Order: sequence, then structure tokens, then C-alpha cells
Amino acid sequence: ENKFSAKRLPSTRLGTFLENRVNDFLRRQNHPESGEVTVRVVHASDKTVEVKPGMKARFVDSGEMAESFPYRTKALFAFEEIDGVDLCFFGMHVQEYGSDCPPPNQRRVYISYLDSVHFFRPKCLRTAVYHEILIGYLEYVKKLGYTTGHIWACPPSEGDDYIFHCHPPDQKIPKPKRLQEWFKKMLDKAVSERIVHDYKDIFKQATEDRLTSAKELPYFEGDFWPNVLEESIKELEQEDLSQKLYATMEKHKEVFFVIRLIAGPAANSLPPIVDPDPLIPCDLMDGRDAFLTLARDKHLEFSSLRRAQWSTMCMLVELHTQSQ
Ligand SMILES: O=C(Nc1ccc2[nH]ncc2n1)[C@H]1CCCN1C(=O)C1(c2ccc(Cl)cc2)CCCC1
Repeated sequence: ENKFSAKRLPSTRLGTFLENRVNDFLRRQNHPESGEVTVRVVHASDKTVEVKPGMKARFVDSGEMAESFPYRTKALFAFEEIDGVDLCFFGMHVQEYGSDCPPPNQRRVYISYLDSVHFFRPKCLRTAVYHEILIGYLEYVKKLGYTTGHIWACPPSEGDDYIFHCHPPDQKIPKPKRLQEWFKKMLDKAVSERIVHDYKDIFKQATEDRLTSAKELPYFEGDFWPNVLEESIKELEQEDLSQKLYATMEKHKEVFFVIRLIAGPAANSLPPIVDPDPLIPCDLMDGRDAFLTLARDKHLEFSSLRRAQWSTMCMLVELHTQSQ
């Protein structure tokens, strides 16, 4: 028995939900080479995103658009048991803008960052397991009353680690098209299960929505669009803001997914969003810097199966001894 295992991490309703979904899938496949997956929310805290000077001037100060949007941020990780030792192979960071959030951020979630380490066993279920987690998250927030999800299909630069320090040298970074097709395959799956109603690139979605002002575009921490509007307001300063937006959306439409989970009249009468889970203050999983620093300091790589398993044990040790 191992008092610092992933299974013994404090459970959450979300974590349970997700891992039950994955293990159900795994049991159905009945593959002799696979192991039990464990999913753990390891951080959850409330924050707000502050509207930046340019946009504040044109829209906030004149009472058209709230100064700040609050959201709950969360970090979660998934683990496979491979002959009795844990392996961390997947991490996700989300932003959840609840029902008492001012529009246009209301009832939306944003996937900040996705990362993995390609050591899941067997190789031929890795993509499927990533899909079951991602679809599982969508199913859950929908259940609770979030209407729309958002993804930015941004492949990193060579050497830029998103969550896991030092990737294997032979884990290819996907080209943008490949990453976009991969997300489409995942969302298609969720449409068949009637989880997602539909999904569209950001340009087509803003068109259908008859969006006319930049204040109507959701404002997410760390996202492309806040900074695009800023550079866009400096470019009008140096000489319409809506025409600039719609063009930047067109050029880059294929990278920005808008996923609709509840549409039509069903979205207009929803009860408030209440999170059955408590906050989880954990400085190590507060954004992606604290975990990446810890890995540099302790020379924890994630570049081979046995290295990543060693690194998993350390992260689990930290994680338990800070939750204690
Ligand atoms: O590649 C990644 N991260 C890496 C990989 C190798 C690396 N070398 N150096 C840095 C680096 N980062 C991250 C960043 C974007 C998507 N990632 C994924 O993991 C996921 C993915 C991987 C391949 C495909 Cl086709 C589609 C999706 C797997 C889990 C969910 C998304």
C-alpha cells in the first residue's frame, strides 16, 4: 500500500465523474495491456479577468461593459496504473465563468491549456482516452448549466512545455491542421452522444450571432482576443473596430472553436450554476508556472516512461504534503 498514490488523492465530484467515464470505456474495450485511470482535480480557486486599458476606454468607462469578469479556474490531471506504479499522462487547465458572471462571458468555459505525455498503455487507446476525458468534461459542465465551451487549437513552439517539463524528444508536436482535425474528431464524437449541439469556427459563430460590437466577444484570461483588440485599438489610434475584428477572425477562424452545449430557448431559463465541489487552494497547481518551476528545480523530466513515473511520484508527494 502506498500512502502517496494518485488514488488516495482527495476526490472531487468532477474527478470521479471523469474517471468513471474513462474506466467504463476501458472495461468495455477489455484490453489486457491497460490499467486503471485516476482523475483528480488538484486546484480550484476563484479569480477575475481585468479588461485592459484600450478596451476599458472604449467600452468599460462608458458603462457598456463590466470592468471585470469572475471565473473559477481549475487544474486536473489523469493517471494510469502501469504494473503498480502511477503515471501522469494528461493535464488540463480550465476557466469557468459562472451564471453570476456579467455577459458576454456568462455560462462559458475556456480550456486554457492542454498537455500530455505520450506513455499511455496501450498506444492504440491513447487518443480515445484523451477523448473520453475531454468529452466527459463537456458532459459535466453542460449538466450543471454552462451553455458554451471554447478551445484555442494552439500547438506550442519547439521547447515550450505547456504543463509537463521536458517532453520526450520523440513526441511530435502536431501541426495546426492535425490538431484541428483531432479536435473535430473529438467534437464529432460528442455530437453523436448528443452532448454537443454543434460547433463552428469563431468567425462563422460570430456571424450567426449577428455580433456587431467587440464588447459582445467573450473576454478570457490569457486568450488571443483581448490582446488582439488592444493592438487593434492602437492601430485605430495611429490613424471600424468591428471590421478589424471580423477580419482577424476570418484569417484565423480555423484555430478557434466555439462549442455550443445548450442552444435555443433551453438556454434562456436556466437555474443558477452551483459547483458541488469546494475550492481547492493549491499553490503548486495555481497556473502552470509553479509546477514547471518545481520540475526544473528537482530535475524532474517527463521525457521517458521511467523518468515520467519518477516525476509522477514526486508530484504526488508534493501534492499530498501540501494538501496536508
Ligand atoms: O502536443 C502537446 N504537447 C507537446 C507534445 C510534444 C512536445 N515537445 N516539446 C513540447 C511538447 N508539447 C499538447 C499541445 C497541443 C495539444 N497537446 C496534447 O498533448 C494533446 C494532443 C497531442 C497531439 C495531437 Cl495530434 C492532438 C492533441 C494530447 C492531449 C490533449 C491534446
